[PDB]
Amino acid sequence: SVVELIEIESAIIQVKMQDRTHKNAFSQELTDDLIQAFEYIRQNPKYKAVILTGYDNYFASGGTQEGLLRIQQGLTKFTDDNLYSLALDCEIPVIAAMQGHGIGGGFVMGLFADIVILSRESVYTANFMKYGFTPGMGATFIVPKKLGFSLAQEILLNAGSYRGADLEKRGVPFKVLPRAEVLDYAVELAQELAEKPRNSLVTLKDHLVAPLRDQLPRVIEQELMMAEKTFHHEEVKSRIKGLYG
Amino acid sequence: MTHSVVELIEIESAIIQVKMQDRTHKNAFSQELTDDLIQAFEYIRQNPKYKAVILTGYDNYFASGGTQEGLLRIQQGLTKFTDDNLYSLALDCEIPVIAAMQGHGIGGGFVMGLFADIVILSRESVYTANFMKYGFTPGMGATFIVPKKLGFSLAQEILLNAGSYRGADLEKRGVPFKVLPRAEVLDYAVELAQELAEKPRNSLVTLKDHLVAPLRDQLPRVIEQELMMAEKTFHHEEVKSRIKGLYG
Amino acid sequence: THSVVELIEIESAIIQVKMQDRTHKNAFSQELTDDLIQAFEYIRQNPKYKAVILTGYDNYFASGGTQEGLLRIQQGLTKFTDDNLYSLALDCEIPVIAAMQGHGIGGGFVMGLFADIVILSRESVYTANFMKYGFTPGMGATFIVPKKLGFSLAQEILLNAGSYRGADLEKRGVPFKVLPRAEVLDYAVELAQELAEKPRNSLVTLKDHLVAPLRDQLPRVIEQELMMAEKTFH
Ligand code: NA
Repeated sequence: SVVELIEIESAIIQVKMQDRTHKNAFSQELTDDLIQAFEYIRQNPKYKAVILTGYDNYFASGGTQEGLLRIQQGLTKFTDDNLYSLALDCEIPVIAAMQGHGIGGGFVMGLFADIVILSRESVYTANFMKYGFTPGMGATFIVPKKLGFSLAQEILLNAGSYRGADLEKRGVPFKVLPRAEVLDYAVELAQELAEKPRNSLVTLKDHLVAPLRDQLPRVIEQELMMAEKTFHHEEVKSRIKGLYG
Repeated sequence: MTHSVVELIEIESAIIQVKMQDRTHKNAFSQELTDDLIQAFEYIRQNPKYKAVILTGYDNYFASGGTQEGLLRIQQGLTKFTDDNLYSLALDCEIPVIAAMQGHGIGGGFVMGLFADIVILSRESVYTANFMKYGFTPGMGATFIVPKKLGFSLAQEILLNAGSYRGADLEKRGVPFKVLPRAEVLDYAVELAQELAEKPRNSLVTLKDHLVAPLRDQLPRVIEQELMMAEKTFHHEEVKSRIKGLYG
Repeated sequence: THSVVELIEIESAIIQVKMQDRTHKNAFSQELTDDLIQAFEYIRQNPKYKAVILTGYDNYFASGGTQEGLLRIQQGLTKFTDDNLYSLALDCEIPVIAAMQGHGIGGGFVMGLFADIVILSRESVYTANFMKYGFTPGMGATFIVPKKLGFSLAQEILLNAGSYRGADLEKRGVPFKVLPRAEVLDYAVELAQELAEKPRNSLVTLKDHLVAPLRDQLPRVIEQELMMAEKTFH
């Protein structure tokens, strides 16, 4: 296992991503272990709040270079095995404690969490367009939904990198803390969430995210239409070989 | 007004101030406050000379939300959130309403103020959509107006976790509302009312109709969905225990 | 044609549109109206560019309707009609960066709100000031202001038509980058460079998706704005 599962207190579960070899890029291993961790959480009605973090300086790094090339060649899609919507499909609140870097799909996956916390010193980017890819994995839905239309245009079109400190200065609604405090803060917030009845938490998450769960599939189809027009050029293959990490 | 817990003052010829002054209940929705507030907005409706309304509290309180008895009657299913439509007073008013939140804004109190066209917070005061502390899902259109005014994301946190925030905390979090020291909040709302009053009433009524038409339109359905939520969560014994145990 | 707009090619893939009607302080004269439309047409006919920087001169980004034009409306004489300048950045096929190095007033502020990336100057003044003149807002203000600045700050901006410095907006948490004036255009140039690193067809395809709901919904909002304007001459 490359994802460890740590109960905190009575009803909090910490899904810690730790594929150290790949810096939390979506290796086959990290993919399957995440699916399994969330299926385990789905099957176990004790938990009231999930905390999803990485290890050391990485939250989640996005597609592996091979994984991206497989996408370029059309062997796979960004939406496979639904990694992208794990936190949205989870029935209890999920806090994405992004204590390290969040890159590409790694950032987008965390953005479907109900609560996202950033580290001041780490890097965040929705970097699809750096390779020529129009954004995938619901990025064109969840980036404006969480960060607002205007910041999303810049983030998505330019694919630039931002320190959590830069995003805090642009007015993001996410709590931004020094790396060393992100998990501690997440844990406190998780304990406050765990004070509520599980039924009230699920009933309210259902209702708050109903528009998302309703609209997302149509936004995915739209990204799939964009992807049909942009993903499959030779230039995209060159950008992936030439500019990956 | 009738109960004398709302004070109406004409600040200038076109500016009307609705001061909530239920000292006994700290501007919690007592029967008296409920009655006086409706009578006050109905007076505003019947006198179409004003251009701006300033909604404010007294001292350190803006509005405290349901009384403890009031919350207990809701969980026994004797009454509802909507019921008198207090939540939607500022949205129904045809002229712009400034919620001058000089003091604390709790529960249905906070929410009612967020339905104003302009909201101003006090730095030293406390704001909370605290329904969930008691085990209740939010009512009073909280799940519509809080995302609408503060954005989706900060709404998830405010609503799910029911925390308390000083106006400075919200300010630090990036809200769009002006945040000022308590002692400046009413002065600033008056200066703002005076600027609004530089316009023809008819432009102001016409513009607000256009701007809030999606809210007047969408709100009824969200109220429905929140009632449905209330049916699954409001009526357990543990809500009664949290109300009796965690405050009025 | 009128020389009140200057086009500079920054690199092959970057075009700078510089508003330069010094007599009118970049207010919407006939010359600046024509020239801007002719500049957006030239850009449309030349698919070599990947990014557009729209900017002003000195302390002026764009000043909106002219004193004269507004006065003529206030007393119908006439035509409350729609010139469609406000959407040049929206209809432009490639990303537009509004580098508002100077003041952005009324329809000049709004025109730049329809750009994909907006940059403000701390020192400059910004206002959707339609209602100062007794008018409900036009040119899509009531759509693009909430969309770019959030429902709440838009209610304030459009109802009261107040003036805000860059600095005030930044303290209220706007998502636009805010810089001292002397740094606004250089920062636009760098961002335009980063954008030009992308294949053009990726820029266009994404932009089309991102702004579809704005191109789709805008005409109805314009109809509503013309309605409101009609109801005001009671
Ligand atoms: Na899940």
